[PDB]
Amino acid sequence: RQRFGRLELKRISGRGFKNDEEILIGNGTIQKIGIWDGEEEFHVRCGECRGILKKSQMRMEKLLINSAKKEDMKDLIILCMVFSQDTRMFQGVRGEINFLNRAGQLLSPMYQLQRYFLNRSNDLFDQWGYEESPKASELHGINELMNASDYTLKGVVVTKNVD
Ligand SMILES: Nc1nc2c(ncn2[C@@H]2O[C@H](COP(=O)(O)OP(=O)(O)OP(=O)(O)O)[C@@H](O)[C@H]2O)c(=O)[nH]1
Repeated sequence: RQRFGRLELKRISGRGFKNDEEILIGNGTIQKIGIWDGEEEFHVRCGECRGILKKSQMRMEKLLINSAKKEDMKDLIILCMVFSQDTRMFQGVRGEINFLNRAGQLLSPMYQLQRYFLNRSNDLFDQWGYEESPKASELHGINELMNASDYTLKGVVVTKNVD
C-alpha cells in the first residue's frame, strides 16, 4: 500500500513500469518525471471519501467515488488526477511550480503538481472538461462543486448512498 500526500492507495490490478521522461508542462517548463506506463487499478482514499481509480499511461480512464464530505471528495479527485499523471493535468499548469519545503528545497515535480492543483483546482477542472453524466442507474455525474449534476468531470462518477 502507498501514500501520495493525503491520497492513500491500494493496488487492485495491473502493473506500472516507471520510465524517466522529460515532460513539457502547461507553463512552458520542462520537468523530469518518472512516468508510469501500463494499465493499473487502485482502491483510493482521501479522508472520508473512498473510490476506485483506473488509469493508463498519462491517463485517468475512470474514477468511481462515494458521496462524502465535499472537501474530501474534491481532494480525492484532484489527487487522483495528479497521481494518474494525466496529460490534461500537466497542461493545466499556468503558474510556477516552485514551492519550497520546510527545508529550503524545491519539492519534486509530482509533489509540486499535487500542491499546485490542491491550491488551484479550477486550473485543473477548466482544463479537464465536462461530458454528459452517465445515466446508468447507480451512478451520477459530479460537477466542480461536488454536486450531482447532468454534466460531470470527464471520467468521474459517484455512487449513491443506498440501503
Ligand atoms: N502509477 C503508479 N504510480 C506509483 C506507483 N508506485 C509509486 N507511484 C508514484 O510514483 C512516485 C514515485 O514514488 P516512489 O518510486 O515509490 O518513491 P519516491 O521517488 O521517493 O517518491 P515518494 O515515495 O512519493 O516520496 C510517487 O508519486 C508515487 O505516488 C505505482 O505502482 N503506479
